Amino acid sequence: EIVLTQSPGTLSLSPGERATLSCRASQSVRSSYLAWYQQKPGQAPRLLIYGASSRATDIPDRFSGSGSGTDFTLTISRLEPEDFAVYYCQQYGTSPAFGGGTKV
Amino acid sequence: VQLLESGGALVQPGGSLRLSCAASGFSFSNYAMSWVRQAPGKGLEWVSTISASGGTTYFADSVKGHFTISRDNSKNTLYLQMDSLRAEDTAVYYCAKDPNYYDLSGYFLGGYYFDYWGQGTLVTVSS
Amino acid sequence: SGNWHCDSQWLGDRVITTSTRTWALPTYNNHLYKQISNSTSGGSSNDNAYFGYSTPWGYFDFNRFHCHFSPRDWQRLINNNWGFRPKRLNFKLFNIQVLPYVLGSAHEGCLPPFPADVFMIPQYGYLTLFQFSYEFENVPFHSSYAHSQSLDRLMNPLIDQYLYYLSKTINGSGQNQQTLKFSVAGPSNMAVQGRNYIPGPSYRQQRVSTTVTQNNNSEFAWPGASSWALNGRNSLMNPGPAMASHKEGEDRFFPLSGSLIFGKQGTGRDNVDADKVMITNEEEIKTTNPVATESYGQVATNHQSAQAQAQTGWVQNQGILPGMVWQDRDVYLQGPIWAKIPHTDGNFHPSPLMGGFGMKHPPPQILISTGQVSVEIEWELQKENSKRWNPEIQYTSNYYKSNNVEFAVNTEGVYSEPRPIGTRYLTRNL
Amino acid sequence: TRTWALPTYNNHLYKQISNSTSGGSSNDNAYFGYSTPWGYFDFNRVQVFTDSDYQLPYVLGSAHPQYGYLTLNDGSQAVGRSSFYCLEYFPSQMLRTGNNFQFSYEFENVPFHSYIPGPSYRQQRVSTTVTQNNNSEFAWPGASSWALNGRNSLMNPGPAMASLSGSLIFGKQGTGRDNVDADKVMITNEEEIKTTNPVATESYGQQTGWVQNQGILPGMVWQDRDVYLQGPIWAKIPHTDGNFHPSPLMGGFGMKHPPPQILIKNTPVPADPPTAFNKDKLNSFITQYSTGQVSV
Amino acid sequence: SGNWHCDSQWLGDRVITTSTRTWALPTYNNHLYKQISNSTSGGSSNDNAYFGYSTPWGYFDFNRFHCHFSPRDWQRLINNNWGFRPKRLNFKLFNIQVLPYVLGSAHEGCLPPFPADVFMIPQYGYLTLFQFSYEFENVPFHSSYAHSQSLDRLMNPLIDQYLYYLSKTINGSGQNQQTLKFSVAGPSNMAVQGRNYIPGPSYRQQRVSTTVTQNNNSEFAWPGASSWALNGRNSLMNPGPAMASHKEGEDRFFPLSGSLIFGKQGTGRDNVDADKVMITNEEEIKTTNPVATESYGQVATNHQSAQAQAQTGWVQNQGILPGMVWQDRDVYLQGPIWAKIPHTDGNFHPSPLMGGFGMKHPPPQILISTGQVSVEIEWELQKENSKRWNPEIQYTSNYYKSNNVEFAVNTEGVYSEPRPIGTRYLTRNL
Amino acid sequence: DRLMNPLIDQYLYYLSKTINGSGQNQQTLKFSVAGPSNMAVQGRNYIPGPSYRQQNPVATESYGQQTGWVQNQGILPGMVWQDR
Amino acid sequence: TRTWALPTYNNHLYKQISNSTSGGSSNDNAYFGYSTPWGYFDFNRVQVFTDSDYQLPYVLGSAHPQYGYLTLNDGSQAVGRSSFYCLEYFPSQMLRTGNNFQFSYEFENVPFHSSYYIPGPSYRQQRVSTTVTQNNNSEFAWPGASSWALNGRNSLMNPGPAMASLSGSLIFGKQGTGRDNVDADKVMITNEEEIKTTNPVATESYGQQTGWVQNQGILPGMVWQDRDVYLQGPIWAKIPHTDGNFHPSPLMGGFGMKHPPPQILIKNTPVPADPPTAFNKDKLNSFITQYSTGQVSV
Amino acid sequence: DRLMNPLIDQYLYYLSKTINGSGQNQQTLKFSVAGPSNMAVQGRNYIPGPSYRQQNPVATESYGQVATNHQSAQAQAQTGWVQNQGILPGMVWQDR
Repeated sequence: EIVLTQSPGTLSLSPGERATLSCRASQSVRSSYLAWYQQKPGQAPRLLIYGASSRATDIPDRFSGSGSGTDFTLTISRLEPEDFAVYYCQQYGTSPAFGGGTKV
Repeated sequence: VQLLESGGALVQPGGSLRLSCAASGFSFSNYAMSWVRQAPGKGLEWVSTISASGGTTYFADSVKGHFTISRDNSKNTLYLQMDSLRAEDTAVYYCAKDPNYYDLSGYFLGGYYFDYWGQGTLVTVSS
Repeated sequence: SGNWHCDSQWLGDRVITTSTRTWALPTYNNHLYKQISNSTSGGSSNDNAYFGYSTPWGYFDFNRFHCHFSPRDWQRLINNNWGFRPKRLNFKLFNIQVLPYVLGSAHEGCLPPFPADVFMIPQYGYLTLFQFSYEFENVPFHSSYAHSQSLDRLMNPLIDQYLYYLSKTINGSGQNQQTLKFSVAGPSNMAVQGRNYIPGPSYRQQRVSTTVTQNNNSEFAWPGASSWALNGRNSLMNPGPAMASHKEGEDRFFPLSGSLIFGKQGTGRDNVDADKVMITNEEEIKTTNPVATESYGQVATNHQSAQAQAQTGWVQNQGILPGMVWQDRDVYLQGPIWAKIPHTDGNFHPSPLMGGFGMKHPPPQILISTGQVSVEIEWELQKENSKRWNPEIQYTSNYYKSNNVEFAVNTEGVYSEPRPIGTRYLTRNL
Repeated sequence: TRTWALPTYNNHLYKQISNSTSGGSSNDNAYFGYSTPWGYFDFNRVQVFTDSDYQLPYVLGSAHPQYGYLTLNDGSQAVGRSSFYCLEYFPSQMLRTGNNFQFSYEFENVPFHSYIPGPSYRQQRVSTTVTQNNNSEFAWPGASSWALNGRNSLMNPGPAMASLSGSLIFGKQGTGRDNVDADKVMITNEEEIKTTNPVATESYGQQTGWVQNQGILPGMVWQDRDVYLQGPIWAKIPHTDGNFHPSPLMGGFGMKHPPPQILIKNTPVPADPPTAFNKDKLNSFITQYSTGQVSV
Repeated sequence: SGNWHCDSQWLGDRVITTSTRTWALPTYNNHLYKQISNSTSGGSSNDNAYFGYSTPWGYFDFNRFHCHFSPRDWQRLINNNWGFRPKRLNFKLFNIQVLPYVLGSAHEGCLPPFPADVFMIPQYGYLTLFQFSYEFENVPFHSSYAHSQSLDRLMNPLIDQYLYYLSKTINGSGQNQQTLKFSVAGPSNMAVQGRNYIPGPSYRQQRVSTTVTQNNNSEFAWPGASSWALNGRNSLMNPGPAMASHKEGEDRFFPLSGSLIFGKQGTGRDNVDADKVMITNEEEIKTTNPVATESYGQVATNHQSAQAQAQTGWVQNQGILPGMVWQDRDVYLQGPIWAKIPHTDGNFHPSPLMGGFGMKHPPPQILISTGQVSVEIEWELQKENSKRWNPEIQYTSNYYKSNNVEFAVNTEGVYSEPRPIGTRYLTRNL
Repeated sequence: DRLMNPLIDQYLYYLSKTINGSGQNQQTLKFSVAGPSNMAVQGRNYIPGPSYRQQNPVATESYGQQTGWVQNQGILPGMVWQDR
Repeated sequence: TRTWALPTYNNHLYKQISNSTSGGSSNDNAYFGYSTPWGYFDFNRVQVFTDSDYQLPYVLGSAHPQYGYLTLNDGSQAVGRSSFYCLEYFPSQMLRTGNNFQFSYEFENVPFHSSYYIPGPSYRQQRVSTTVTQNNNSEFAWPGASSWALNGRNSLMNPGPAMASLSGSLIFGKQGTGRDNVDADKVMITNEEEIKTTNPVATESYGQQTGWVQNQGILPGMVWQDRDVYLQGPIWAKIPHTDGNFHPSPLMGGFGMKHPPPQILIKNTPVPADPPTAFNKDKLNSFITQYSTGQVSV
Repeated sequence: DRLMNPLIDQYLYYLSKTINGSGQNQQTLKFSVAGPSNMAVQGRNYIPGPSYRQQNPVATESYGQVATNHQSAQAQAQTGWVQNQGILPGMVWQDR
């Protein structure tokens, strides 16, 4: 199969700061599409990115990601109180799979 | 788009139940549909996907043989039946939607990111 | 020296389509005739060996359908009609500001789908071993309908046949149980009934799963493809005889070469992913045609006897037999219109294999700075008389909100065609 | 000229039918369709209208009364393309006991019924001496077939070849319906045609290999299948982009516009309706059937 | 004495539909006339108070649409045309075997939609304090299209207006900051621009959601419903003025009394669940008509002064103003065709509220064992001329497999219509 | 408003019931056939003319109707009225 | 007669414009639409075609150059009912330097504009005084405004029903007036007071335990006068195509017409630059810069 | 089979590449334009005529190949030689 591993574990946010995060996937045969999800607790999740470099419909320009091959990243700026949460990278090239998640 | 889940109830191990996702706000026959589980101690995990016409259904190895997914286009509802449940199956099961539109012109390329998320029903297997 | 004519006119059983575009013709080969060959490009393989010439001339190409039909006019055509075909052609070249027939090989360089787009005239060439009017020769109506009945189910379900078939060859378990029993063919068993017509021809294809993990872990693109060898070179069979792309209710599989594959807007020339290119499946023809990826049937391979069992082998490719019916391949908004029939002693069912109207005298080549071009084709229509009670399947644009309306420009001004569109929506009896 | 007895069918009602309503069958045997209250006149071996536009499904070329039609299926289920035809929805002439009905029909031009040999699809050989047969069940397993949309269907009678499934078999008078021995049925043989046609059970031709089936080749001449006193006369040609040698494989004359269907039913006359208005349809009818004279 | 006619002819700009049904006429009230009122049935409320007679006479009512159209003929109509209206009428009654105008009230007892059904005649009745032909008086075409623009977006997005609006009434935070500031109405702010025309009238309804948990936990069916009072009797407002059913994106909400609701085949009389009925929406007219559950707008309720702020109030019901434009209510396959305009000294826009054609002289009542009815209406069509580039939304059957075919009969021979079908698919510019 | 046929049912439904009974979380939608038994809730094609209250509709009665009363009504499409 | 200067717009490209393109951020002002390379002539105060079937969106009635139109939207997105019109898909006339173009139009019959039982309708407005101190010291421009809601969006009621003198008047600029936040002496505020006899005052109640009538629809017995026309004001309008309307005369004044004078659409035919000489599939994005000028007499 | 214009690309695609190679579990589908670089794989409207093997296609050559099975994870795509081929719609042939 394909194993996905979130590189950063965690950090906590006070508003105004910004940081980036990534995940590495074993084999990483197809890199065109990967998706990033952000989950608020106690309620259904919501989408962020769709495709290696394409931002979502209701998501602010400051959300971004890039990658190809095994390594992929999620690069976000102007990062505000609502954004301290878990980040999920999905590799759907094969049957869908998630990384463990990175809670920033 | 409104996805609604029914049939999530406590079930003792070795006992089955049938979840149903009643959907509206989209065509629903032209889009593939997936189930994705979240165990309270863990994050999101994908279970199975069914195509818009129902021709193709694939599963995760974790759920293989206990689970089956079917859909009824006429009734606009998505079914997931869980048989011979174990204790490791307890979670909120979310009904998720595929972005890609499906016609008899064209094929099913597979699963993609999950567009929209219903309010997941919560199944607990414990005795 | 000319005006701007773009529209469509729907009158009775005919359609008048008018397309006017802007062209730009560079000087090619710098006013010379150059020789080109595989060796000039390196000639890596035997099958790709070629020889011929390249000429300075350009040509106007309007073979594809979307040139002549707006996406609305195409919908208006396919939902309301059981057939269509061209009648008369009119060409005008104006506002100028300074042979081998290659039009039928599905080449690029035709007028842009969108009238505000300006295009570059292609370079003419061939291989070896102002206004005018045109008249289309008589061709059969393209069949833009899908059969509502299948070839094997034409029977009346309520009544037995008077024919008899052989139901049982033995009494039971033991030695010397041989017997011959004859049941009558009846609705309880419809497989065994005698039939007047049999499904069309087949030349088998290899099925590729769109889910890649189910496919074999090897390179089978060429080694496992269907092919036909001409004069020692093996040519790929593409798209091939018209056959259903998949069985009823199978969306995942497609025949390897057995389809026409269109690229989406902005798609790269080499090694693009499956999402990038639009594959077309001819599944509307399953009712009368064998599936491209399945065998035609079985045949007995021997004479049974006391010590020998009846044996059957598989029939991979089947020719023509008396009593066959079939459907031709469908035509698309992005597909070719006509193809010139190769001049030969004889041919069978000359209709071309990529779709469209085969013609022995197709529209001639126009050989030829910037200017304008206005092409006008007259199309004849065939209305539906169907008595069907329940509503048909229609081509519809999805109502749900999206970032960009389909078949239109984006924010950056690029016209796109989001999906391949077939002509078969309305239905008929078989 | 005959005299017909036509009853009421389905109590003036259209019934969706499927293999599941018939017990479920198997994959090759699956079907979906509708059965109609209307009857029909089949000589191919009160309300009435003929379908001259061929707008209804044509059942008369199946070598088979009640009329019903089959449509597309995935199984015991119907797909979107499947169509439903209401026979009430044509104009029809309603004849009382003294009224007459007649129509004339002009046949379209067709050939009079009569280099390497013609095409072949091999058949298994069966001996009328049961001791020469093999001691196993080879009826279906050893039978030549063709598959359409994933369903197998026996090749019957198939391309014309000179004498298993490749011959017409007629029943003797009062023949039993099921599992009847050979002397109960009349098994025809085509061997008249062995001049221009290959032996049905023999290979077509030919290290080397045996060629079991051969499609059309330029330079073939062949004879069509024989016609019989019991056999069919004509068969409709399926409306399609292409066909080859449209003559039907059971024999007779293939026609793009064959003789039309003639549909007949007893006009429903309701029984005594209730004395207060009920919007539901009336299911209470007077038991009835009709009779008359047929001439062609 | 007659024949059976059940086919339709689509000829040019006209449609000729001919239906024929089998009927049964009993004797009502045993050949008697009888006074009837509520005092017989107990008449608990003055709202239900009625007085009238019941006659042994029957009548034939073909008024609903699905009498004259098949599901395919209805599709063929609504996809291809911007308008229609009836022209002539033909009624025939044959094969016999042994005043107050009530036809405009959407009663049951009309000829069945499926030609193989035998229908029973409704008994004639009224309240108070063989063949013939007919000529429909001239009515405006029904508008079977949905606007491709909205009333407030008619403007050119690229250009400023030459009108000014008052942007600022003060400079900023502080005492004595009053000012008058004027800005150019332009693309950046479209809300404040001046416009020539305003949306149609609104008479407010109450909003109910198909999701029961979002509704209030109290009984408001009759209490919370809009109504109009006449001489001490409160009539529910049904369906009421034509207004959009819901705002864009909210499909679970519908006006309480504001929509036309149909039963599914086999649905009981009283207190059926929401899955048994087919609620209808007027979302097509949202562009020029106010949402039924929203206020029309706001007004000034006072004078502002140094001591008085600007106060506003909501307009729940707005009548006609000069300049308004509105769409009438859509017609459905199951809905009524015509009504009779009440004879009065004056009326405004007589088009009936349940949809269809208002007529001062509608098709006359037919007052009348068993037999045959054959009714024939002629229809006039208004063709679609639009230049729209991208494809339309069309009414379509569903591609997927199912147990039963929609608009057909099941295994027991019951005929049903799965959903209501409107006439508005094609579009026009506002 | 009485123009209906008293003997026949409409094919139109009205919402008759928003709750099963007394209790908590009892919400429901029940629909019934509007017909002779209840003539107030039936669908109608025409409504009375406009009214501006004095201290056809009645002069001292409100035109119609949480809800609130209509103390004046302008013209609406579908109205009929008698002159003076 | 004038002399026109027509530039080349949007690189000869049709382009989707929407709410998010302009920065969005507001739902009431959200829109979705297109901008065209074609220009047009507006007197309501090289290729050419007029729309005599009225098949294009009609922008000449908004009291406003480059031609653009708006279609249906949800948010800034596009519902399937949204239309896209390519103006290249009309037949048009192509004029070289010596060529000319003209057409004649016949106005459909309208009554003469008047220039001179109970009073007519009213929809009340807020009263604003030109003296700043007389007005309340608070931001009441949008909060105190008269609006009508359509599909959840609140548009100002402007100018509104015809009444005698906030938003109920036409406001014109004085020569050299800024585009943003200009003072009160830089704008001309018209008055309709000529009609004050037959019509109610815009800022007043229509009439009347009693209670106030802040808006009154039409009644039998109402007489009213429409809005006067101005030398700087509009002439006509296009009556929207609908099942019904009342008193089609437009609210900004002038002559309402269901088939008003046709739009006149014009553009400069593109001339491509040097082609690459090696055949390419792509469309040509390289255009020789060009612009035109000429004469127009209406 | 050479009737094409050698200077231009088709707008049609073929499946060039099924696996990345030199590894386990490498599987993909890559599509390339059909063009002058590889002319064996282009879609053609007409195919050569019939053949009956001897000891228009060459008389001593097999007409072509077909797929004789369904490939899968455990099954390699198999072919078979067509020794004789009857008429197919679209064939052209020269007589003797």
